[PDB]
Amino acid sequence: MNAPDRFELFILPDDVPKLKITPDSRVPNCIIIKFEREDHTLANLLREELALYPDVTFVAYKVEHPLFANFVMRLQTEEGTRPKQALERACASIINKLKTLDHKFNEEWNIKN
Amino acid sequence: LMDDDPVLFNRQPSLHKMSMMAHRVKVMPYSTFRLNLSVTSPYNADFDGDEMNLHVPQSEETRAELSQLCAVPLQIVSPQSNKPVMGIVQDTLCGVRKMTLRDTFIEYEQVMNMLFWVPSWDGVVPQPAILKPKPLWTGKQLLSIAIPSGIHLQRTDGGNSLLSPKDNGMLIVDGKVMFGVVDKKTVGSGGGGLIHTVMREKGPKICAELFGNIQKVVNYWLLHNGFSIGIGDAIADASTMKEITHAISSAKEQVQEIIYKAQHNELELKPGMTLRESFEGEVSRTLNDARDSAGRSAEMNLKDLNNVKQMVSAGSKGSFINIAQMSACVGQQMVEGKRIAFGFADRSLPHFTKDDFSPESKGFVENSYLRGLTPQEFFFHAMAGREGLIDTAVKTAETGYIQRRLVKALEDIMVHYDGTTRNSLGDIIQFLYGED
Amino acid sequence: DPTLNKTVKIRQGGYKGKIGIVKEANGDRFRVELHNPNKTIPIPCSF
Amino acid sequence: NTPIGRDGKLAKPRQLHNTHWGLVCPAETPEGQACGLVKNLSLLSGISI
Amino acid sequence: RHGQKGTIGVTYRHEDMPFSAEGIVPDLIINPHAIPSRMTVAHLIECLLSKVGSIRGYEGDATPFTDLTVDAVSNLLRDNGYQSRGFEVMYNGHTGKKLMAQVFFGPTYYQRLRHMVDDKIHARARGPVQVLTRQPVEGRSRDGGLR
Amino acid sequence: NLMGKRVDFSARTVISGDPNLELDQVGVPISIAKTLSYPETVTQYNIHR
Amino acid sequence: MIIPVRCFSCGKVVGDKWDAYLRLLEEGKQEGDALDELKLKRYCCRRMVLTHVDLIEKFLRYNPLE
Amino acid sequence: ELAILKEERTTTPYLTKYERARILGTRALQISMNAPVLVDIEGETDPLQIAMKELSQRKIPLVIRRYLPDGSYEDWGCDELIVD
Amino acid sequence: YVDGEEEETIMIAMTPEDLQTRSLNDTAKRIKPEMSTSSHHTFTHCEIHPSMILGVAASIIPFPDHNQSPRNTYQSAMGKQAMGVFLTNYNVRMDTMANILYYPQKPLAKTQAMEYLKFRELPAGQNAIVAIACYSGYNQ
Amino acid sequence: SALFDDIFTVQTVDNGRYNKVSRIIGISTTNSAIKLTLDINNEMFPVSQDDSLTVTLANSLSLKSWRPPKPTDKSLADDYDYVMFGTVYKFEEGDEDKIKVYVSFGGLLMCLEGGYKSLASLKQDNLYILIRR
Amino acid sequence: LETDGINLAEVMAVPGVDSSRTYSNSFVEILSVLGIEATRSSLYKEILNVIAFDGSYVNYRHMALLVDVMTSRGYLMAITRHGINRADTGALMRCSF
Amino acid sequence: EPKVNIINAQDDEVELMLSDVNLSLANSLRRTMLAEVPTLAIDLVEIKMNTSVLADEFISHRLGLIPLVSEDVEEMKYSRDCTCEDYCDECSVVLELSARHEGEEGTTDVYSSSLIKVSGPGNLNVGEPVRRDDYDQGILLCKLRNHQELNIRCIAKKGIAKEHAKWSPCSAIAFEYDPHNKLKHTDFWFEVDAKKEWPDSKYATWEEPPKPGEVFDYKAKPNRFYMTVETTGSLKANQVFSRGIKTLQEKLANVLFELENSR
RNA sequence: UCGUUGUUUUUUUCUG
Ligand SMILES: [Mg+2]
Ligand SMILES: [Zn+2]
Ligand SMILES: [Zn+2]
Repeated sequence: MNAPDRFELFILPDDVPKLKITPDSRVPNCIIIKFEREDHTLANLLREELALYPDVTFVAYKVEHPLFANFVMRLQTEEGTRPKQALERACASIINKLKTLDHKFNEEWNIKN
Repeated sequence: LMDDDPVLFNRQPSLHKMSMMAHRVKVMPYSTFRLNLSVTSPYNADFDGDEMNLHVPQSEETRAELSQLCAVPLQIVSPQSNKPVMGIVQDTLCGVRKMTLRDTFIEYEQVMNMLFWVPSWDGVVPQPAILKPKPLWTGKQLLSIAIPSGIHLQRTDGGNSLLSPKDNGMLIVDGKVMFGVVDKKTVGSGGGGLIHTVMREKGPKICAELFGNIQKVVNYWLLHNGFSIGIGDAIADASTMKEITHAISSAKEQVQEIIYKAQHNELELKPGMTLRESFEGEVSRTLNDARDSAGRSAEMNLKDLNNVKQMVSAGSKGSFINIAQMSACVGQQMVEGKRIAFGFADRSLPHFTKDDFSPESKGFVENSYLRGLTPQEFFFHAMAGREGLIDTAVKTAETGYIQRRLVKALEDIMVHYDGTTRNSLGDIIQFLYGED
Repeated sequence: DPTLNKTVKIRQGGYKGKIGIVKEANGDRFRVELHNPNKTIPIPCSF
Repeated sequence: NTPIGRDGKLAKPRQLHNTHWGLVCPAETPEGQACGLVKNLSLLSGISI
Repeated sequence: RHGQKGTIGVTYRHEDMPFSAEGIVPDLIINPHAIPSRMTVAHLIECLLSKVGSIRGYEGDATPFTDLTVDAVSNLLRDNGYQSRGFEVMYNGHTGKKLMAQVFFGPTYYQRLRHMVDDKIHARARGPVQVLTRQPVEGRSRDGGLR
Repeated sequence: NLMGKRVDFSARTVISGDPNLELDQVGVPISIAKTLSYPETVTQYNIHR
Repeated sequence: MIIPVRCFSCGKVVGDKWDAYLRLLEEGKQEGDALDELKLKRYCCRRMVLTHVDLIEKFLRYNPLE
Repeated sequence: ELAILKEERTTTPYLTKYERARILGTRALQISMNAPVLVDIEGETDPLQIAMKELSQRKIPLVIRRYLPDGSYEDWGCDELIVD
Repeated sequence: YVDGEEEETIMIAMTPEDLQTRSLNDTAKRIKPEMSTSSHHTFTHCEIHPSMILGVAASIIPFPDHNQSPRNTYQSAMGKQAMGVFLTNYNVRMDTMANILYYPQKPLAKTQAMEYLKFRELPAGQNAIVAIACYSGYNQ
Repeated sequence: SALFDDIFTVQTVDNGRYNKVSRIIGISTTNSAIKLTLDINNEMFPVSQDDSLTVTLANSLSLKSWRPPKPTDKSLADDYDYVMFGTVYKFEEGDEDKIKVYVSFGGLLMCLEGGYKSLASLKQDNLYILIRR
Repeated sequence: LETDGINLAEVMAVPGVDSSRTYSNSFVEILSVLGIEATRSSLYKEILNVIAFDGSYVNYRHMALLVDVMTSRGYLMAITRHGINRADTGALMRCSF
Repeated sequence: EPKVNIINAQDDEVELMLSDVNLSLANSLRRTMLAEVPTLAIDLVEIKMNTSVLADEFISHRLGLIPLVSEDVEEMKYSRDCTCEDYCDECSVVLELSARHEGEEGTTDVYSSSLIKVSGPGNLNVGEPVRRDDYDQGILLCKLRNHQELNIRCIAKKGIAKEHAKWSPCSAIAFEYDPHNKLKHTDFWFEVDAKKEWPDSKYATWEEPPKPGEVFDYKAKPNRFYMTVETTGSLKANQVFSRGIKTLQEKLANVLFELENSR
């Protein structure tokens, strides 16, 4: 009766952006990212990567409430780099890693069969 | 009905004024009311199918009264016993007890997350307990993050020194945990606990925020540490059952000697109590003592990692007697305060012989639940449980009637401006409410 | 509007290609119950 | 069933009795005011005609 | 089958459900706290025996007052290649990490009950009133009013 | 009907734990929210809303 | 009532395996063997083939309305 | 006769919680139905928030009339009551 | 057959093994009552099977002798509401309220009594894979 | 900046109920009557009985929020195998020569005994502790 | 010495017995013999003994208010229809009870 | 840097070794495979006539769960966003079934095989219900007696398992690392000892046991995962692997595009 | 053409 639709979990409505960014005033060079229609599948992956970089001071996130499919990510890199640059760097690095993995697996399967 | 609106909230029956407070609405999907697990305690409510009512105001003044007099934070301390009424319960409690164990450490990234889980976080990561060779945090630091600043608390447990080798006792300095396991006796609803202090110091709002903060942190940590119970938790080594069996046999032989000597009129008469009554009292004392001993031995046997021991020591659920019955021995059955009567002609069940008084012959369940029960013992246990059910069923109605009579007696007493206490007519009952 | 209580389908949106019957037609926004689940949904008159 | 009425609570009729061994279920009974006054035949019960 | 009644708190999807090493995501999770204070040991015994039965391929016998001891069940289960007490090494689904402790895990017979939520939900803003007293009528089916 | 009486603007339903709610909050199913109502007076501060 | 399509727990298809399971049963092979030969290792599936009660054949025994 | 002169007012000078709630409700009701606002407002739209903001400044034109048990009464201006 | 009254004057062995005096020492099973107060015994009847003292509903429970009695009572009063296949001919009948469960499954941990109650032929529950563990604090 | 230093001989090490943590009974060698009771992480830095530990206490490491240690910067800690950041919660100015300082390392406790001369400078709020070997 | 049965006026007068500390658990006797206030204190003691037995604890002011209401009018005003309705409160208040 | 080593392969399943990648990466891969790998399944059933002993919703549900060959579904547009009024042949596939038992005796058994593709954006290799083998009749849909007839006209669409479990292509994804617990991510509940009570993982051979005198290493991190994959047959295991990787990649690309476009 | 109304009385088995 009051059940939420299953198609609302991933199909982002137009009025709200997929990603929303805000600054964190309490400390410098810190921003808060409000994601949408996402869950641990992406947040955890991004966090693990961003934590490995040396120039990133604080990276964190939390799935506020499971009944709502979105999460917020707090990121603060040292003054050297603006957080957004680190974020896009992490995205690119992960994409490259995945492409390499796909190539290797394709080779392995081909020789296997 | 939009967000942030104040709406009354009740559970029937409404025994005491804490049984109904005013909450703040937060519309969510699906078709169930949702509550913070802490606030059940006053409602005496469980999620096993209980229902609660919701009454909406219909004006602006009414909203004012609901917001200012019946807001949940303003009901944290109960005038009944001047102690906090809500507290940390169930998973949060059994989780915080482990999280503050001296030997828990948290890697950097996990801490990075947790500090983000606290809404009221100041945004300053504390320095790790260990800086080399690997940064580490001790859970107590994280918990201290939840506790607001400038809070002082301390407690002495069992004549502990200030080195707290056993880690009992408590100490918090400026909202930081110096030492000690956090558990029921500290965060629980009991008076003199952390909640009482925070309430009396910073006010209601900070106390509510403390509840939320601690629940969030401990829930996250437990989620990412995991906790559970298993059948083995109710099992003990062989030597322990040997000890228990020896204790049971010794108790039974003591009872046998008591029977032999009272049969020969060699057993002393207690004051005001005849031969039969004194003999029964002696037997009951003996059997209770034997069960206590067996349970205590089983208790010492359990290793510190045993799930049941953890969840009892934390105090979230159960107690010692639960462990004793589960593992060592169910113990003697009480019905109407006496051993099982002789419903049959001079016996309890046909399967026995006429004129027997041995503990098994009058409802002494020897085997622990884990070992199962014989038919006679099972039936006797059933008798006891049936009596208990009847007892609750009868007691509830009479207590409700007494409650109604009392309320309809004292429903008009009102503390007047002069400091006197007068009923409707103006007759004075006390010249100063409580003389203070 | 004499065009009520007649089966109507949907062409664009999240419920594309589903049958239904008009229930209320106040104006510019039709509330047509869905036959597959036990629910009702609104949708403008253009879809 | 027992038509003992519910005027005056008492406890004797409700409490399980030794003689019930193997004639009526020990575990099965309703809850609330009828607790005990409604009993269910044991699995091997038989009634004299 | 042991009076461990309870309502569904929330439902997680396959991926988020913690998964054992073999990918068996539990159907249904209950709180350990419920067990000791109620001493429903039969619940755990049945879970163990059901796990044994499913692995060995036959239904177990739980007739009360018999010789089937827990230890025999543990021996059988270990022989079949599992932890002697039915525990398992279980992985968090949010981050694929192990859990510091193990988890009891197995099949158990659960039965749904008639008290569905939609049969109890109810609200009244205004509506029919008793003719005699001009007060809201009684009963959910007639848009009753709370007393 | 004098001390106690059935009132309006109420609701009854099942409850459920939710750790992610602040202490004084409460979850209201959307249907109830849509059904119950709270009168509000019109002013300059709220006319647009 | 009828054999389920997929194993609620995991999702591995099992519905089509009912006939083969019966067939293996008639020829005297014990249930464990039958389940093995069907390649049902995760007991999350085994519980179903092992503990399904078939009722549709009971329903058919009623002369249809039409 | 029933009134008590300002000099001998004996009741507690503080503001009891019940007085607090009644005053807040009354003020919010008044404001929320086209009444003058005695203090500036920055961004707060709720009448009740406006009410507490007004109270915190001690700018409320309400006089509490306290009835003693006998029937005699004394009156206090909201401007002169010590609010915690 | 023996009525209630005649039970007053008989000696009933719980099981046939009691008819034969015994001479072991297990920590995971039961120990009989001592029963040494009668040097000799004159048994006249032997319980056909102790598990027969339970009612209909109670027979459903597995290992009902390993539970605190009130839990047995609750489950007894509860199983009379478990949805299931109440009658094969549900289709033809016209009742006011009738529920059926898509895929009933006979319980894995059976009892020797459900043979005669047909429960294994008309079950009312599904063997669900259950994990006992504090996952996210939503299940308290 | 080292507010103190000495070399201690491990009298005994107690695991207690814990596994990762053990309590060590330490006494100085250069001057007796100085006893150190400390809590240490077994696995992170195992120790054995009658070992030698170079204990060093400093109120700072230079030569507010935390940060991962950049390899570029250098700190006093670079020459020790076990570092812990502590807090003082009781500075017992006891009898003529028994002065006890109590430091809690976010749960890990430490008691230090000896003469006033050595300990006089320790009346501080936060104490780092460094251990060689 | 703790005894059964009640005869306060007599036992209190027996030689060799402290007549200033003798106590009885039937407070109506206290009203008959030791005036009203003694009855009030004894009643408070009885209520406290009952409540605290299980280990519970209730703030003193509540029991004080209860006992004072019971013995406001100088005689034991039992908590039932008889005593309460025998009061001189409004007719409406008493009819509702 | 990332490495793969397939151990045992097959059409429906794969048992591979994946190392030198963040645990987060492998776990996210598992989740994405289980959740966000679009496939094709029934999504609208119109019963033109039924006489079976099974409720219409029952048969609709059973149909919803049957696996379909969704090899080329990647090329089918989402019906939600497809411009065509109603459903074109390029945003949906139509399957029809109508089996009838005749004769006073016997009992027909409507099998999944009886479903027959009618339309579909050909020649795309999609829609046909999956079959184990050549003769495999497939799933059992219902049983029919005398004078009982069934006529349904199904519809399929491309959807992700998130929306409903019927779109899940993966059955069960095993997963594990450090079979010897050398990282000590877990403490082993035990009565006597951790070793002699706990069965060892089936990969215990693939890694050397920790030496008795060895000291704990704290800078070690999980490095080898031993994950198996299975499918319903609606997609080849290798195709599922590649497709999950592609989905993750394109989702990250979308995130990056949004980030850069924020300005 | 806004408007627009739906029983009592008992008994019963249940839920917290
Ligand atoms: Mg309840
Ligand atoms: Zn399965
Ligand atoms: Zn199209």
